[PDB]
Amino acid sequence: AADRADILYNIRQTSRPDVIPTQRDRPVAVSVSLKFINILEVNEITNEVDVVFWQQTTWSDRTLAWDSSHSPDQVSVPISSLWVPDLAAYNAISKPEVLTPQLARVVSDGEVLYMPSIRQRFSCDVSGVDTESGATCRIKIGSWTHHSREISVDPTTENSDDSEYFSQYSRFEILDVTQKKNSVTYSCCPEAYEDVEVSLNFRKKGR
Amino acid sequence: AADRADILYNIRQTSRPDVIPTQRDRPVAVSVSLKFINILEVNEITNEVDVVFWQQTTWSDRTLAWDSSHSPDQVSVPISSLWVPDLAAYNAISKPEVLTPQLARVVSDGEVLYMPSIRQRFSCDVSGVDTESGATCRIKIGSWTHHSREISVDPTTENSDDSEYFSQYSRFEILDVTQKKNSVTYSCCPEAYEDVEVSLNFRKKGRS
Amino acid sequence: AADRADILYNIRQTSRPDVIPTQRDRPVAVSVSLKFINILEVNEITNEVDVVFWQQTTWSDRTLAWDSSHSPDQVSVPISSLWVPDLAAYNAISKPEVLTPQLARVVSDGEVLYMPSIRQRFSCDVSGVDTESGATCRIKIGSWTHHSREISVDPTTENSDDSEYFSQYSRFEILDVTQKKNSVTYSCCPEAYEDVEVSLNFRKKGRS
Amino acid sequence: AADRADILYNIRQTSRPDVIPTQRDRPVAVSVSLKFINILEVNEITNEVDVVFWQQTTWSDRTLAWDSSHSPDQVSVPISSLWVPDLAAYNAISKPEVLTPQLARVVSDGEVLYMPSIRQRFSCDVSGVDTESGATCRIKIGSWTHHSREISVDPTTENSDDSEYFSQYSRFEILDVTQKKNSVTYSCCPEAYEDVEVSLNFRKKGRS
Amino acid sequence: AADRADILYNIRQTSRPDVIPTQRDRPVAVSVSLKFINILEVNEITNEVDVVFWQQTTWSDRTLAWDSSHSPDQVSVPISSLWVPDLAAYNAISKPEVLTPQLARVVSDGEVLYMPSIRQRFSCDVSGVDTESGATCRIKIGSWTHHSREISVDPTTENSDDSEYFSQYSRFEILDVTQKKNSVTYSCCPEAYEDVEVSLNFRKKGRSE
Ligand SMILES: O=[N+]([O-])/N=C1\NCCN1Cc1ccc(Cl)nc1
Ligand SMILES: O=[N+]([O-])/N=C1\NCCN1Cc1ccc(Cl)nc1
Ligand SMILES: O=[N+]([O-])/N=C1\NCCN1Cc1ccc(Cl)nc1
Ligand SMILES: O=[N+]([O-])/N=C1\NCCN1Cc1ccc(Cl)nc1
Ligand SMILES: O=[N+]([O-])/N=C1\NCCN1Cc1ccc(Cl)nc1
Repeated sequence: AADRADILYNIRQTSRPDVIPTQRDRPVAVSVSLKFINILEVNEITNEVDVVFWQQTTWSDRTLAWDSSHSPDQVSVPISSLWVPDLAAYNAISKPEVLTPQLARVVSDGEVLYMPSIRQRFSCDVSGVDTESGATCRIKIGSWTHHSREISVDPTTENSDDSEYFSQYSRFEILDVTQKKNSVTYSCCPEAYEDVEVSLNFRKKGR
Repeated sequence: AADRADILYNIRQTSRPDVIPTQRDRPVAVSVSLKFINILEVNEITNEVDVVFWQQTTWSDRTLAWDSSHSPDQVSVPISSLWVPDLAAYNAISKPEVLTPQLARVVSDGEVLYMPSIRQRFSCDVSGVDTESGATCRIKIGSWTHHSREISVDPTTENSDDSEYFSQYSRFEILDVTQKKNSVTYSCCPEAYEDVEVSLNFRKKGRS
Repeated sequence: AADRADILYNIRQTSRPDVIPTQRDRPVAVSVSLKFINILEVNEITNEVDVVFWQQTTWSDRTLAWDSSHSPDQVSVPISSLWVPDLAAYNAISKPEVLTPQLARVVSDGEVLYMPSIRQRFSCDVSGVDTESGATCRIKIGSWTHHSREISVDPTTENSDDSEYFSQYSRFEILDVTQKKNSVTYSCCPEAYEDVEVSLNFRKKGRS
Repeated sequence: AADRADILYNIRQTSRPDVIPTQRDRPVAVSVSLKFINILEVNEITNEVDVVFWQQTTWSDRTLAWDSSHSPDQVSVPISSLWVPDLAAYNAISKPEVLTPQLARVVSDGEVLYMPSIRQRFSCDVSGVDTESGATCRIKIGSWTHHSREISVDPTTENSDDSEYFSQYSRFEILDVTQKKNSVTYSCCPEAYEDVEVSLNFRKKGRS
Repeated sequence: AADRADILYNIRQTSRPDVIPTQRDRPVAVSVSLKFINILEVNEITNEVDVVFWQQTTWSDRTLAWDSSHSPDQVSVPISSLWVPDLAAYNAISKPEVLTPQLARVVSDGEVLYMPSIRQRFSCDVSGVDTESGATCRIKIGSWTHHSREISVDPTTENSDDSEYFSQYSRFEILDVTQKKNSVTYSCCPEAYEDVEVSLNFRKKGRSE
């Protein structure tokens, strides 16, 4: 028998927040998916947008696993007691603002899920935002210090209303949201850094 | 039998701020209620409001209980010493700005109460704010990671004037406030998250 | 003869920043007095105002007293090492911006003083600020979690220059200040919470 | 011999950040000098200024001294590991914004230097900023909780250009800066607090 | 056996984040380079600019070195677990805002690399921003408390592209960027402080004639 006080106590005795949980030599698989909740500010001249989205993140950590046959197989743990992917938005022009409790969910099998709601300003193409076709703002999010051999980032291609949780009170509306995978190399070093290109096709409303 | 100093020592020895106090296997019953204090900024064009309010939060944590027959049955404790529910306004567009000292009240029977004054910005229906019927802006508050099996949220029952604490110097006024309970499920997972929907009907003040 | 180091060390070893220094079962008599130093942002439309003031607070904790016949009878101690009254401005719409070092003064007889300079925004009656009688903004401050039986606030009694330290460069001027005591209760609970109501009667200085 | 690691380690073990290094009974001698870097915002209507300046502070703490014959005679230390004068700008309307690494310099003789670049807003005379005479904003800096007997402040006795490190891109320019020594006293208590009055005579650079 | 955990563990036991890694007794060589990403607000009247850039910093700390013949030769460590140059922009009017996770890259040969994306506001010459030649904003970055005998800062002047990483959606375009090493002394004290003068020449896009 075991409770939540133990599941956490154990996570503390095993988790290494500062050490990436690289199973064997295989890189840590990190899935990234953004759920656009709102579009607060847009500047058709400076090409900047202020958005609110849930940055759904999922990865795995073996050392945190535990037998949940007689205890819960999931618990909410502060991200501070857990290693977290140093994901970053390459084209963000403001520090990320986390609007929610910074708590992740850990499953008895090492599965970890973190989904904070974030408000952030980005630098992207805002042209055509006031037309029927709308504009497309691409946001590149991927690890900042871990390359392909250490961390890998893949989106979540599937069926889902790109504006399922989008505020109906926004002055904008979402037309389409596609998230593809890609890599980023630099004119210095050979190693590339996997990322996810989230393409946001939105437009201003007009009755 | 003891003093406030002792009471505090035991709490810090038994309390587990990072572990939900799920008595048995049932969810923790958290009550939420919002006492609107002020309505500062409104924008019918962007549908954003800036509101000040007290977030009456109450729940139970039996592990904190102590003998109060001959000792104080109530003490003030830093929330950082107690487990606190991970509530979040769903339509909030700014993190909550706590205006008051982050102190909770704990009773001998383990009942906990925390009522901080908060100033937050929400995204909601502001249309009609300058009309006689006013606008109805709805705010949804509930746990962020704990579903219905772990935390249950319900509004506090207490029929009183909605603008009983509402500043008479605000540019707007409260026509009515109704706090209902609801559940939000996400297309992926069968877990439902309980929340409270506080609908604030307010308008701009006029004259004649 | 004890030095300032031995004095602090003794304070640190006996003071409990999270435990109210209650003697017996009598409330801790806290003194609150505001010294308005400046008045900046003002809006008669939104009924808000930016104000800078010294929140001269004082109370006692006899457990910290020491013999100063041949030693310093006062030291500057970091408020984080001491228990400080959890006071808040009920009608404030921004958290207090403490401009000065967060240091208190502990006196050999257990007396404690804390006088931080603060800039904060308030929602009060700003109407008439541009008239001869000016405007009258009232600020309510008091304990946020401790009720009358645990804490009691009483404004310092002494006729002082209401603008003794007020900035001459401010676009405004103070007509008069009245610090009256007051009590507040809620339609939920019996216990009351004492507070101080400071009435700042100020007006905009006329160039003619 | 002893490398930097040893010196820095020794300081961290003997530093008493909350106790004033008062040699004997004579107060701690603190020297302050403001080296203006820029004038960003100025409002003659509200008498406010936003400026950037290097607040050079100098004092001694013999306890930190060491033998630097065959070792480093100066090391950089975080001001958090050391005691620091609780200086305040009596007429500031915003808390100081330290823009530079909060590191100090500790010389082997126990001399401590702390020169942080700060941006802060003040409430002073701006009238004339647009004339050939220019405006004369006066800034009072001094200890906030230590009086003459515990802490003394004196401007660095020197004669250097008042615009040496002033930005050439600023819309304004400095006519002259005088750093006079002064003191303050409050109607209640006999103690006096030593300060420094920095008078900044500046004006807007005309279109020529 | 030595995985990432150990590499980090030992780094925490032999690393003093507040003690500058002065090998022998010579000064620490810090290489500073800026990679401009975007130019936001620009006020020609007040002469101020909001810029975004990656501050590529590189130096060596031997107390961190380790054998990498049969183990990882690189890891990511929080900058708080190690020593970092106290660089500062002398003409900054706002504290640096770090947008990206604050982690450094540590190689087994003691080599340390820190490249944070920073958003900072500066006071410089903005005149001519809306002209063909454009404006030239100079940003001075160097150590704040370590003089030339303790820290030497030299830019990594390598034949690269200046607007290589600059956002294409910015209202401005980079005409040229030059990073010249320099020193700053004061009419009070003998010590000289090394720095890097980064001159950014830019102008508004889409002008006429
Ligand atoms: O499954 N979901 O879509 N969940 C979800 N969307 C918004 C909030 N939320 C609950 C949740 C679930 C797990 C974690 Cl780590 N955080 C939050
Ligand atoms: O409405 N109330 O019941 N109480 C209340 N409103 C403002 C201050 N206050 C007292 C109080 C009591 C307990 C706690 Cl944890 N916080 C606040
Ligand atoms: O009015 N006073 O008596 N004192 C006073 N006003 C502003 C600063 N000051 C000195 C002081 C005295 C005591 C404490 Cl705890 N802090 C500061
Ligand atoms: O003497 N100075 O003017 N020094 C100086 N001006 C700008 C930077 N700098 C170096 C310095 C040296 C020592 C300390 Cl504690 N702080 C800063
Ligand atoms: O330009 N680069 O060489 N590298 C680079 N640009 C953006 C991210 N990145 C990789 C990186 C590598 C090492 C560190 Cl400490 N930070 C970042």
